[PDB]
Amino acid sequence: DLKAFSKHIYNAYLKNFNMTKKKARSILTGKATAPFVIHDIETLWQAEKGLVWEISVHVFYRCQCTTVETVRELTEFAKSIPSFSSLFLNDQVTLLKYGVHEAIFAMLASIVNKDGLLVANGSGFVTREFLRSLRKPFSDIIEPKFEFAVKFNALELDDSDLALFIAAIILCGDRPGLMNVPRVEAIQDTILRALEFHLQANHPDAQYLFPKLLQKMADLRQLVTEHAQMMQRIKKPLLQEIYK
Ligand SMILES: O=C(O)COc1ccc(Sc2cc(C#CCN3CCOCC3)nc(C#Cc3ccc(C(F)(F)F)cc3)c2)c2c1CCC2
Repeated sequence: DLKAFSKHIYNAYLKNFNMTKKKARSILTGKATAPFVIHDIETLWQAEKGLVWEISVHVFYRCQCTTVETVRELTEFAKSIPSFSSLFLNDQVTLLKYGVHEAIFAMLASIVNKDGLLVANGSGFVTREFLRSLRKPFSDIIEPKFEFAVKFNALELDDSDLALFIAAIILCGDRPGLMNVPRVEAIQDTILRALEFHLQANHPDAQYLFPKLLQKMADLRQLVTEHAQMMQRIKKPLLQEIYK
């Protein structure tokens, strides 16, 4: 039942995202190739030009590129939950369009540690203090994501926890302009029932983790709100996914 539902969604995750958290930690701690460090202008330039052969404006462009693949991954992850696919086009568009941002940040925690973040599907590691050395308000906008992720990562979540968690962020009954509110509220309810089951089996002694995770969702929301607001003060394939 609920053990098997957790597992079904764990599969669509593994099948739809290339950088699992396991893969991430594997590289950061170096199992068996070591990421190219970017700590300054020289190394950033090498990572763009070649290792052998404005600056605020380039780090930020690179943050936006990542997103293109991430959204594609989410849309598929999403569409691979059968309940999601049984929803009407208008509902599916609304759910991805409001969810993706929270999810994109929830997942970012996977590739982030105290010292920096993995880049170029795993082959580069840009350092936190290089990122802090950028002019405002560009560094104003990257820091609150590092702060969220370090907090987030302290919760010891693993891919199978994350899979449900992302399912919960997308399938969310509060999104503005949903047509079938009660249907979305029912599915989440299930995704939530099972998240809770999962956590209390897979984190037997972390006893306030679920209500902690719920706070993280509220927290993520606020983090997007502010991200939208900060971006304002700065620049001043298939049918459905071409829409989100
Ligand atoms: O355009 C905007 O919205 C503003 O810029 C952003 C746009 C998007 C983001 S999120 C993000 C996500 C991800 C990711 C990922 C991978 N995952 C998806 C699959 O599962 C595992 C995790 N990476 C980044 C980034 C970055 C980055 C930062 C710096 C550089 C540099 F090294 F300078 F070139 C290169 C890349 C940002 C962020 C920012 C600033 C803060 C974080």
